[PDB]
Amino acid sequence: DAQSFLNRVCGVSAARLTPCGTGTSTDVVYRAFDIYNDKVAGFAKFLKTNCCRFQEKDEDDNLIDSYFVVKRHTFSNYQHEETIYNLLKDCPAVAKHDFFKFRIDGDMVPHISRQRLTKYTMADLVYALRHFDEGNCDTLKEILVTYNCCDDDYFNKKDWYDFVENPDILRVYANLGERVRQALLKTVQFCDAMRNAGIVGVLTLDNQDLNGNWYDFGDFIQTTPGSGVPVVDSYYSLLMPILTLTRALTAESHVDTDLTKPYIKWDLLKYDFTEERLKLFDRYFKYWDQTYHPNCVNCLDDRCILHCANFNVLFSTVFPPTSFGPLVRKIFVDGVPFVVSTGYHFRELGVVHNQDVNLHSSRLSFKELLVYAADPAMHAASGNLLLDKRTTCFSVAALTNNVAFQTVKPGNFNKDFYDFAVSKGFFKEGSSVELKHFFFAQDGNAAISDYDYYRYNLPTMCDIRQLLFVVEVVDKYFDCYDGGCINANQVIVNNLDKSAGFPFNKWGKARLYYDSMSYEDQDALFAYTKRNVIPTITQMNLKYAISAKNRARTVAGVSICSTMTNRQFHQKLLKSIAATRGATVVIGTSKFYGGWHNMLKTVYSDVENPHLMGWDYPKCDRAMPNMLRIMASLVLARKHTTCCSLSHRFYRLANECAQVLSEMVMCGGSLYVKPGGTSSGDATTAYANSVFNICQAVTANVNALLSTDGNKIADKYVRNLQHRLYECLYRNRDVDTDFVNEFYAYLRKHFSMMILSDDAVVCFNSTYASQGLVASIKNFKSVLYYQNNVFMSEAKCWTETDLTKGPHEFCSQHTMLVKQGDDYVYLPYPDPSRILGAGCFVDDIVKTDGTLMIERFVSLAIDAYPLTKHPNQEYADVFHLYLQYIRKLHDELTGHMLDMYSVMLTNDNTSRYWEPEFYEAMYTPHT
Amino acid sequence: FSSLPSYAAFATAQEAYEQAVANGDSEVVLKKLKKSLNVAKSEFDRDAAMQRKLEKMADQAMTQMYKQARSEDKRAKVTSAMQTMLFTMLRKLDNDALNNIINNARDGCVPLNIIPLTTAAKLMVVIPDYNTYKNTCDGTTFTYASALWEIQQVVDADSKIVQLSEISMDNSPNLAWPLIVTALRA
Amino acid sequence: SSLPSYAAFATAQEAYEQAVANGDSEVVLKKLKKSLNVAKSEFDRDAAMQRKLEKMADQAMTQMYKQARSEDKRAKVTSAMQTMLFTMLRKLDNDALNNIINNARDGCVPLNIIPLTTAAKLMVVIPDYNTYKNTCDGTTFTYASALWEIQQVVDADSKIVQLSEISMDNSPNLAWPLIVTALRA
Amino acid sequence: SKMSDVKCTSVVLLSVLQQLRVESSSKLWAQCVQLHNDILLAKDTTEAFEKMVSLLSVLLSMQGAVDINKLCEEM
RNA sequence: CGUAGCAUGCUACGUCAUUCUCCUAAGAAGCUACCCC
RNA sequence: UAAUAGCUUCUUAGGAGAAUGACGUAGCAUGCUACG
Ligand SMILES: Nc1ncnc2c1ncn2[C@@H]1O[C@H](COP(=O)(O)OP(=O)(O)O)[C@@H](O)[C@H]1O
Ligand SMILES: [Mg+2]
Ligand SMILES: [Zn+2]
Ligand SMILES: [Zn+2]
Repeated sequence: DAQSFLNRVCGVSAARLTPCGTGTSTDVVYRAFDIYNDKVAGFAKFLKTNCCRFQEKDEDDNLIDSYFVVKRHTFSNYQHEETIYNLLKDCPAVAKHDFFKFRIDGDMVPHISRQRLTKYTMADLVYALRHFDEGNCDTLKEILVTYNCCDDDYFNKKDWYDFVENPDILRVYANLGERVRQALLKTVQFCDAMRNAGIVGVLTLDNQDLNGNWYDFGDFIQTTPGSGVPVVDSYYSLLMPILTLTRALTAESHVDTDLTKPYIKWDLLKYDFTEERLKLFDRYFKYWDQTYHPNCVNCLDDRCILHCANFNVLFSTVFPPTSFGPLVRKIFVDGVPFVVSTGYHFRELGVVHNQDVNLHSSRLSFKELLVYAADPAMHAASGNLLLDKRTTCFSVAALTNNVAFQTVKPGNFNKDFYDFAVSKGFFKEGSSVELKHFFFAQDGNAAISDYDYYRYNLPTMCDIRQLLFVVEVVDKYFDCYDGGCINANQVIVNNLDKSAGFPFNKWGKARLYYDSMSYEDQDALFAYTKRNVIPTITQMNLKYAISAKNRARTVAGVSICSTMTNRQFHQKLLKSIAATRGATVVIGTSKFYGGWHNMLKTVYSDVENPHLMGWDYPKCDRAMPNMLRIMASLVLARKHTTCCSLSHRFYRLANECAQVLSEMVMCGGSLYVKPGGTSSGDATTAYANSVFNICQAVTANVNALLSTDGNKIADKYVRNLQHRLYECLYRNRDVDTDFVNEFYAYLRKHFSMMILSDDAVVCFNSTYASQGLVASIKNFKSVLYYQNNVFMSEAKCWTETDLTKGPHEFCSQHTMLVKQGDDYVYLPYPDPSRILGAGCFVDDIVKTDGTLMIERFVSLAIDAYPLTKHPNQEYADVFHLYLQYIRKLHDELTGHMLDMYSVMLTNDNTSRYWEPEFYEAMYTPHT
Repeated sequence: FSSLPSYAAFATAQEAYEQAVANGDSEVVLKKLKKSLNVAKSEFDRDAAMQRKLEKMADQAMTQMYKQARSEDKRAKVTSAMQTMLFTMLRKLDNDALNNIINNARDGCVPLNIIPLTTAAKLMVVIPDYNTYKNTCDGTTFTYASALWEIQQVVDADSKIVQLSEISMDNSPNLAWPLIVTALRA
Repeated sequence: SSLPSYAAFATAQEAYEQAVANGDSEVVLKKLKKSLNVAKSEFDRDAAMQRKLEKMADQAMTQMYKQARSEDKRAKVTSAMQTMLFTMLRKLDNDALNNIINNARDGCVPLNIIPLTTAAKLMVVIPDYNTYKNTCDGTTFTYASALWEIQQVVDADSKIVQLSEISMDNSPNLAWPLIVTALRA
Repeated sequence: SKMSDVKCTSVVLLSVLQQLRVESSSKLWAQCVQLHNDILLAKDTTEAFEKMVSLLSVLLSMQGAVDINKLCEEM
């Protein structure tokens, strides 16, 4: 009968139940298991068919979120789980079981009935937040609704899920905070209940209902009491991105950890929170067996800096934000008191102290003078307090007495070229080539409206058992090159007449500081940064250049004290990346002389069913997490295995994080604190961006390979690859270089890549991405959602199913297959509205004369030559327009020189710039 | 190079050759003097090449020593400028409250982010609209950073002084926002 | 190149051409060959420096031209830009731009940005009765190719004056310029 | 071909206004910048001309800046 | 027939002048990627 | 008014190579004078 069974499931507990499903039959539900056994492995959405489910209704016959799972299995498992439960009965964090044998048809089937679970479990929340798909997210909307995070109309908004268009979604996610945190606490109870009862078992995410209880004892072996061990390696690790997405540790800022009570008033002078970090770690992540040093200066290697830094990135969201930044100290120079920084307090790397503190100095050499002028200790200490309400970022001081509002003037108009263009039939109504790239102007509040975009950077706790394998795969990607510290005389500077940041720009360009410092005290500074931390002020400038849309473009000018040492540290690797051809990171490979065709042929590195793909990171340089930037700086500093020691590498990392990651930004006469994200003006910006891009691609591949079912995988080599990938991720702590090589070979075989710092072209296998054995666009959207805190809409990431058309867009240059000589080659052509926009609008009044600038239109015609092969005629006419304009320019130039003097130029070789052959030779593979 | 004796030898060889030609000298004498002229010319050309090389090297050395002198004359100038900047900011320090909080520290180290917050005597509040002005610093005294601040000046985005009576809800559109209000610690 | 060195080389070349035309043998012909060759070497030496000078006097024509023209271009930027702006504004041949431009010539300039939204305020000075008669018909005010409803007319002393007083007989008694405050209709 | 004439005449007009030191008056410069950026980012010709009128009335408002009578006399 | 000397023609090494080519360094100007669509 | 990369043009310096010519020393062929 279907009613006596329902009366038995209620048991002694007086509960009113409605049967989900029908007629004492199993209820089949699609859940989010974290499973690992002999055949299947991974964190994937399975379909469970062994649990009869009843829903409890309270008085007034309303349905509440409390279920009675009556999972049925064999008798041996029933008795084993009964004994394990009777060992763990007295624990508070164990769901109330009820073991009973019921006469189903002709035999006594033994059922175990868990009482007052929830509909979903912690794995469902973790999966729906880590594998987000805006088309199909019904286990996240239902979780948000049923726990009063939102009122079920919040989803009628156009973009509720977006982090950049709708920041209020964060306020929704934080409403799950105290529901996650209690769960963590329940684990620290349950682990103890195992430890004191001698039960060895694996704590999986799919066994904890969202209340916090634990209800699965199937795979628990009992040992002598008091000596058990709970394996929480794969429980806390998958939960880690949720502990900062939902801000599960906000209730630690309040006294007695109660959300109703007011905030804890920490001491303003308190900067050493080591004891508090250890207390938090020992309260929440108690059985996380790996050692945790709150200060990363005690870390064993570059894989323990990532682990402890990732932990501190969570534990630093409960501490006041005024206790971070530099740690100043009053020193004396020839009897006069300076206040200078003798360390730093990184949110990620903890407290770092300088080792060369010169108390009671006598003279200040140029190195010490440069150091004391660079750091913001004197600048912030001698400035007046600032309260800027235009931004949410912390504001330190105002150096001047008034705030400076900087504008961007409009660009000059080249009327001669525009009249010539409209004379040749351009710019008609309905023409396919139209002016779209203009010189936009900005008002006074632009410089501080753009810096406010750093509100998109949130403290993100990355999954640490997976990041420590993505690091290995990325380092395998970066194995071809070589690097190390170089002497001061080997440093090459491309352009010396550019500004040296703040405050050094008030006395000269970078040439002054590269000529005033001899090589001895230029190596002394670099050897100082290897044992000390130099905070640095970086200025924000507004760029004055042609653009498609009106939003301001700020660029960070970093001080010469930072660049002068970063070039020395990184330039060997930076010149080895920019001199290797045929690699994944295509930096330093020209698009001229048949270099684009070689790029596109090295992308197609013998993949089976090629489909091209490209993705765009929304707010790439402003929403990049601190952990991924530290990851990039550690992968880029792995080449220093012989030139410098471990402490030197750590202090170089601390200097990079103090001068790039979390710095003091001078934004219009005011020092603000940059929350994070890479600055676009340091030495290692494009290459660190490339490392981060490859990290995101490998993370998407790992997620796509794990989240596949495991029984649908027909290729028996890929199933074993998944089953070993899960082991090398969570069930393995040391590096397994054989499998790292195997997975890197798999990625090169099926996910061939081409990277320019965020411009990625992928030539993935279509069959595997269809089966899910390789990352697709939805996987990158999910990875960017749970790991970058941005939403990558599918309207800006493209996919090309035909290889005879090339990538749709790479480095803002479209690609087309054109016939040259007797063979077909790929030629890149720019946006044809960009060349006209550069011709018509110039950023200097002397660039409007025309006759003075014939070597300016030659370069534009060189960049716009491939348009001649384009099938559209209005595209092809842009090159002939520039050729005829160069001819007219030279004609009137010779006229003006024949007027100004009485003799023409004798040796004149401008007769080849209006010929198509000089530009056709620019895209020929000979040179 | 003309002062060298090689030029004199070349000139006297040419003069002897010309005198022999004008005097109707024999073939042997003419050819011998021509060969003497040749050996003088080769040595004079070598001397000229040596002089050109020496002069180009001396001029390059002068350029090198007139560039290093400028480098060492700018190094001292930027050093003096940096020392002046580091000492003016020192003379701007409030050595009463800063000294008190630093001596109050356990190890002497205090975070930089709280050096102004407890010692700065001047506060510059930048306000984008009237609602923020009403919320944070309405009136002539407001409380920020656990201290009482008194308004001393209000300027607009145009760096024009604005009287505190002009900042009203109806007069808000006629003001050039943002407003920078400068207050002093009390 | 027809320089005196080339003249000597040319007469030597003519002598050697005559010798070749004879061209029997042998020692006098070799002597003519050596004399022609040394003359050619002297001419080439004294013409290479002339070519160098001709090349170096083309890096002082271009450098002077793209400096005089540069300073001329960046000196007249305040007036050339305005002349270009008004040339383009004549070229557009719009009805509203030409209307406000032709009104600004007579002195009928607006005292604020002309608003776009309906029932928004525009304060425009009208400095004479002649310009008032064309723009203002009844209570309607034609400006920027749009019709506006007059709210308040205030003379130069800021004293309000009703539209009944503004007439040809009583116009000279008013204190011009009037300021009309209209709302877009 | 008169749509793309407005997108350039507004550029020249904002250059003129910037040379007339309207950059110092922040309230007026914000409106001029917004009008310029809305003229450039305009697909419809009527909207571009309507904003061009408002951008030009900033130039015509200042009496002593330009000499409109002389500049238009060259026609 | 040999030796010494002189003269003429032909090869090898060195100096200088001219022309051309290639590279390595330095300097100056410009364009693009960058930023946004 | 930033980092890196690529490309175009011009200038200077240095090196290398090739060619032509002038000249100076070594080797080969031929003719003349003196001696054996
Ligand atoms: N084919 C099967 N049929 C019924 N029960 C099974 C089967 N395979 C495994 N089980 C039992 O189910 C457990 C895994 O299911 P799980 O997802 O943990 O459910 P729950 O979380 O409700 O315990 C194992 O401990 C095992 O005893
Ligand atoms: Mg389970
Ligand atoms: Zn560590
Ligand atoms: Zn090193």
